Amino acid sequence: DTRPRFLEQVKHECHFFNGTERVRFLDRYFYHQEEYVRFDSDVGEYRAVTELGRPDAEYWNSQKDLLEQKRAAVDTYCRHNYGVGESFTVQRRVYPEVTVYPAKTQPLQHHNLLVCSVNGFYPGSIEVRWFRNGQEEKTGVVSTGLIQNGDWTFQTLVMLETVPRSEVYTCQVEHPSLTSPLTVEWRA
Amino acid sequence: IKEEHVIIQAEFYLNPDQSGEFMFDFDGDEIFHVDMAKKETVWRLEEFGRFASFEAQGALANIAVDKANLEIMTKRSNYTPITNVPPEVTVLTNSPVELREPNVLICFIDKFTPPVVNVTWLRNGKPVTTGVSETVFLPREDHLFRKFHYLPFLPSTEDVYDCRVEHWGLDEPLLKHWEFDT
Amino acid sequence: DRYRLNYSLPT
Ligand SMILES: *[C@@H]1O[C@H](CO)[C@@H](O)[C@H](O)[C@H]1NC(C)=O
Ligand SMILES: *[C@@H]1O[C@H](CO)[C@@H](O)[C@H](O)[C@H]1NC(C)=O
Repeated sequence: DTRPRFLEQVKHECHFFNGTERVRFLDRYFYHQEEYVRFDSDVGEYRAVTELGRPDAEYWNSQKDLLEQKRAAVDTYCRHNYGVGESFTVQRRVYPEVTVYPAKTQPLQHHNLLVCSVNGFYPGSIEVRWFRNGQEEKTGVVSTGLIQNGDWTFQTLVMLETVPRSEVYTCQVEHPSLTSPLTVEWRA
Repeated sequence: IKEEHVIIQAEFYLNPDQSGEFMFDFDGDEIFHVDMAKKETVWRLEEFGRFASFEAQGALANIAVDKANLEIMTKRSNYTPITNVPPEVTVLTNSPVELREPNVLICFIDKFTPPVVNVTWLRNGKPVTTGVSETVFLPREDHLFRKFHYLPFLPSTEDVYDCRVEHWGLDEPLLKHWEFDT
Repeated sequence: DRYRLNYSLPT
């Protein structure tokens, strides 16, 4: 079915800084990917973003009860909803699972691939580092970057090109759920 | 750590499919959506619905307004349609693979629009629907979409798996392959 | 507690 499609999107956005001390509410309206009109609480009224949005900006801005509702959204909507879910969103902290293992596909000569798999953590901010018998490894380090699993957990895979011999490699993970670096050592 | 947090109430309506969506998004993860057909709030994690509540009726009214607004935006644009943007597909597991230890294949479908996609899991070329699940379309800051499909499975060197993705923006159906060694 | 909805405005 190759019928032409037409998509409308609306994003009501609440941006928070330092908890609920600073809040920005945005009321954004889209035709396909094109944002055409926007209410920014820092501006105080609707403003067209493209030519397609001139009618809406004028029409909604001429309704005082409408602007007065959107101008209180930072309190009645953003700050309220932040408090509703704060305990299981802002304060959600799940430990990373750190596993170290040689890659099941060893693709290069002389060097082998060592994998530090970090799984199931939340929130997404994480720092993964490789050490070789006490020396930080910045060469031969490959990482997937942060991967969102879509279920409120994240994972990342950080691979090291090792010189396989006897030597001790440490994966060190730092994450907001931890009060100390998490280290896993691999001796070949 | 993270000084900024964003809660997004994201909505869309798509013609002529008459498909709508309403969901809450925190820092890129879904808190809940409203099932259009069932008029029910569906929490992404069931625990969320034990701590918070939401009246689905208001969300459905929003969707109807978005439908009305859409028909006006469509005429206003002289019936300009959406450009198909094909997805990029990645297949991975939720944890490191181990023989006969339950795992989950994740099919990550990213950066696409319109929000309509046909996904099918294949085990050895045969479709598999046992225990599959999926998310709604998640919003992106380029205002494309993202989607996850999941397949619980028992890893073995015997089996190979594919995520078959069909989208209007693609030329051939997209097949992302996964084996034990991937 | 209850989540609040923000209204999508009809044009
Ligand atoms: C953050 O908010 C707290 C509590 O309102 C306040 O005491 C503090 O000064 C704020 N800090 C910054 C950097 O805004
Ligand atoms: C999706 O594709 C399958 C074949 O893999 C087909 O049986 C099914 O009808 C399709 N559904 C839609 C909505 O395209």
